[PDB]
Amino acid sequence: ASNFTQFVLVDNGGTGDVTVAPSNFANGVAEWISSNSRSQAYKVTCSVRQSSAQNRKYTIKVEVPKVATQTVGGVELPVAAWRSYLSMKLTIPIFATNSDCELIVKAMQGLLKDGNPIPSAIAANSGIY
Amino acid sequence: ASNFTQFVLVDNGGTGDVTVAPSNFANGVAEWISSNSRSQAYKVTCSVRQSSAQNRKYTIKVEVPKVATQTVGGVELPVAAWRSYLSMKLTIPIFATNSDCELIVKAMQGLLKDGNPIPSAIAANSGIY
Amino acid sequence: ASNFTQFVLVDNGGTGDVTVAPSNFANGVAEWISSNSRSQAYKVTCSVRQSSAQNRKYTIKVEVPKVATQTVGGVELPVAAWRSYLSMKLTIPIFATNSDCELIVKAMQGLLKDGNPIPSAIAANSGIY
Amino acid sequence: ASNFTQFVLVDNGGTGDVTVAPSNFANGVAEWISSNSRSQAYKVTCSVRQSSAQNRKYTIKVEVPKVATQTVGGVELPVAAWRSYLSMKLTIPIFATNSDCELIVKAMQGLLKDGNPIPSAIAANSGIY
Amino acid sequence: ASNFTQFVLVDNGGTGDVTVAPSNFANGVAEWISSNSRSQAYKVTCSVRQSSAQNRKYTIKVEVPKVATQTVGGVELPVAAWRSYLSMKLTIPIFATNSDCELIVKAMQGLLKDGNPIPSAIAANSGIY
Amino acid sequence: ASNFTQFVLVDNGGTGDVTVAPSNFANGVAEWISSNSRSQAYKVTCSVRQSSAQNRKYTIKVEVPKVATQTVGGVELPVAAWRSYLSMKLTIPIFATNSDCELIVKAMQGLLKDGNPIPSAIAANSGIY
RNA sequence: GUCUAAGAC
RNA sequence: GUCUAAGAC
Repeated sequence: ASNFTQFVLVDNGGTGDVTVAPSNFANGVAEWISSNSRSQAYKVTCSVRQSSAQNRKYTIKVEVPKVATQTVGGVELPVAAWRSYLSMKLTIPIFATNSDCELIVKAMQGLLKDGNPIPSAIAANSGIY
Repeated sequence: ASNFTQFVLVDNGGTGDVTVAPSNFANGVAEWISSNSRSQAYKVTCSVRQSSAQNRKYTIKVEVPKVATQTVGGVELPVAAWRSYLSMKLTIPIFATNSDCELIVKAMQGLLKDGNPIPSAIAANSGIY
Repeated sequence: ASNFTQFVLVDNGGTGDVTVAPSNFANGVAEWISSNSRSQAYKVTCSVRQSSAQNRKYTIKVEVPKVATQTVGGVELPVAAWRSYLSMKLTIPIFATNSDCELIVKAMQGLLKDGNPIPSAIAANSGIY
Repeated sequence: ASNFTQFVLVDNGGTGDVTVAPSNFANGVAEWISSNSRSQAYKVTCSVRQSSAQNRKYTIKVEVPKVATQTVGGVELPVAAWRSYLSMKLTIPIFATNSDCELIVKAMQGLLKDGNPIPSAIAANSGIY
Repeated sequence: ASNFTQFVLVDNGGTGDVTVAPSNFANGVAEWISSNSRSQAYKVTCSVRQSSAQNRKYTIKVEVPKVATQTVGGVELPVAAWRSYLSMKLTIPIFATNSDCELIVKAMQGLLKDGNPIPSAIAANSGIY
Repeated sequence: ASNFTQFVLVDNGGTGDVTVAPSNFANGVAEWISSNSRSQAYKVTCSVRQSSAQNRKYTIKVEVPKVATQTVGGVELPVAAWRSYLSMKLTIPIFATNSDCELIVKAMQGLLKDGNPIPSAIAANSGIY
C-alpha cells in the first residue's frame, strides 16, 4: 500500500494533462514534480506534524510555473517566466474521527468547486463583489 | 452581477448540505457563515490584496466546527467541541492572464480531487507513505 | 436566497405607498433609498458584525423626512428641522439559534405594533403617562 | 386616558404569548416586565427627553432572555442563559406634526414586517446580500 | 436589480470592443477590469462618499493601457508601454432631484459627444482655439 | 480649424436644448457659458498643459445648475445647494498618437454612455450595488 | 463604539 | 498640484 504515487494535478481531458510524480521524501516532506526540465516543472509538497498537544497540522504547497524560454547572449534555456505560489495549512484536532476528516475534505472541495465564488474570482483576476 | 452570494460548502447530496451565506464584507474581507447558532457555524473568509509590485495575494480561510452541546451547571448551550482550521495563501503575478488563472484553479481542484494522495491522506488521519 | 431587494417602508394600502429600493452596498453596508432627492428621501441602512467574542450586532438606521408643508425638490434648511433619525442596535449572543432569532424579531414587531403604548406615544408627540 | 398599559410583546397566537406590563416609572423611565422573576423576565423601557432646543429624543430598550435553570452551590435558581438587547434611539424635530410622526411609526412597522429583507436576515442568522 | 454589471468601455462596432467587468468591491470601491492580465488591463473604478453634510461626491477613474510585450531578463512578459489616466470627481448637493441628476449625466454626455470641441481637441493632440 | 465654437451640452431633442457658447479665453483657458446669470448658468472650461516631462494633461471643469424648484433670475443661497461641480483630469503620455487619443475619447464616451452602470447610478442618486 | 445594559468603560 | 495612480509626495 502507498499513497506516495503520481497523480494528475491539472486535468485537461486526456491531452494537456499535467501529471506530477514522487520525487523525494526527505525529512517528512513528500515532494512531487512534473516531468521534463525541473526548471519549468510543477511542484507539490506535503507534510504532517503534531503541531501541539491536540492538533496535527498539514502543510500543502503547490507551484504553478509560467513556461517560457529565456534567451541571453544567444543561449536559450527552458525556464519559468514566473511562478504562482499556493500555500495551505490545515489544522485538525486529534479528536476528529475519520468521518470528521471526510467532512473537512468535502469542505475544501466545495470551496474550490467550479462556479462557486472563490474559484470564479481567482480564475478571473478578480476579488469579491 | 455579484459573486458575494451563498454557496454549498459541504455537499451531502441534497440532505446534510452545508450552505454558507454572505455575512459581512468589512475592510476588504468577505465573510460567509452557515445558518443557526453563530457558535456552531461554518465560516469562510476571503480577501485579495496587492502584496507587492508584481503580486496579488489571495487569503482564503475556512473553519469546520465539531457540533456539540455544552452543559454547565445544568445550563446547556450550542457550541463547537473544537474546530478544524484551513488557511490558504495563493500568490499570483500580475502577468497572469485569465487562462493562466484558470489553470491555477484546476491545479487546486486536482490537488483535492477524490482519490488523489493529499485528500485521501487527510480523510484518514494519515500522512504520506 | 438574496434579501437585498426593494420593499415597502410606508404602507398606505397601495395608494401613496413608499417603496424603498437598494441603492448602495459599499463595505457590506446595505442601503435603501426612496425615489427622492437625497435630502428628502427615506433612507434605510443595515449591517452586521461580531461586536464581541460573545455577541453579533445588527446596526440599522432609518431616516424619515418631514412631509408637512414640504416643498418637493426644494432646498429646505436647516436639515435638522426636516428629518427624523432612527438608530437601532440589536445585540444577539452567538448561541442564538434561528428560532431564538425568529422570537427576537417577533418581539420587535410587537413593540411597534399598532395600538401599543410605544408607537402610539410617538405618533402623538407624547411620552408615557 | 393613560398610555402606560400592558401589551403583548411576543405574539404566539393566543398561546405562549409573552405579555408585558407596567412595572416602574421612577426617574422618568417607563418600565414594563413580563410575569417572571426579575432574573428571567422580558424587559421594555422607554423615555423621551428634549435633547436639543429643536429635537426630542426617544430612547427605547428591550431585553429578550433565554430562560434556563442553573445549579449554583447544589441549589437550582431560575436564571437567564443569555439576553438579547435591542436598543433604539429616535430623534424627531419639534417641527414634526402628528401626521409627520405617524409616518415615522409606519416606517418602523414596515421595516420589521414579515418577509421584508431585514427581519428575514435577522431570523436567518445572516447578513443582507 | 444590481447596477454592478459589465459594460462595453470602448465600442469598436462589435469587433475589437473593449468590454469591462466587475472585479472587486473591497473597501467600497467598485472595480471593473477587461479580460487581460492585471498588468495590461483596462481598469475602471467608482466610489461615492457623503463628502460634506450637504454634498455627495463621486470619484471615478479610468486607466487606458498601451499594451506591449517586453523582454526582461531574456524572457517576454505582457506589459503596458504606458497608461493614460482619466480622473473625475463629481460633487452633487443633497438637494438634487433625480431629474436634477439626469441633467448632470446628459451634460457629461454632450460634453464628450463626437464632433463637439473638447473630444475634437483631445483626439487631435491640440488645445482649444 | 478652430474648435472654440458653441455646442450643445444638454440635448433634449431640440425642444429645450441647452446650448453653451464661448465666453472667455483668458490665459488660454477656454470657457463656455449658457445664456443665464453666472449664478445659474451651465459653465464649461478646458485647458491643456504639460504636467510633467512625460505627460500632457487636459483639465476640464463643468458646472451644472440645480433646476428643480429653481427661480429663474433670482438670488438663491447658499450657492453650494444649487450647483453641482464636475472636475475631469485626463493625463496622456507624450507617446500617444492621434489614434491612441481617439481611443481614449471612445473610452470616456463608453464610460458615460446611456444605460451603463456609472451614469445610471448618478442619475438615480445611487452608488454601486 | 463596546458591554455583564436606565449603568458601567 | 504632480505621479509610477483607490496610494504615494
